Amino acid sequence: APMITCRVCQSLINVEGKMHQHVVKCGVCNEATPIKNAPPGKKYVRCPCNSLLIAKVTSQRIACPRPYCKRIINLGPVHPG
Ligand SMILES: [Zn+2]
Ligand SMILES: [Zn+2]
Repeated sequence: APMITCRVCQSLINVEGKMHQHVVKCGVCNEATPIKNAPPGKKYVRCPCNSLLIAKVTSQRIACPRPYCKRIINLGPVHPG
């Protein structure tokens, strides 16, 4: 089996028949790992809660949506003021 490593828990994910997907689900931790680049103008962001998020490449901050999380993610440094 073609296998990719889950980016969250490092379990092996069997990707037979799934290489056409953008992401694959890990059955162990129930999180998604990206298999392709985010679509153009987007980037994949991993929340500290382990949720895989999509952001625009122009986004400076994204909020996680998971109800238990709602974390703010700083996708870059800022300047003072
Ligand atoms: Zn996993
Ligand atoms: Zn989160």
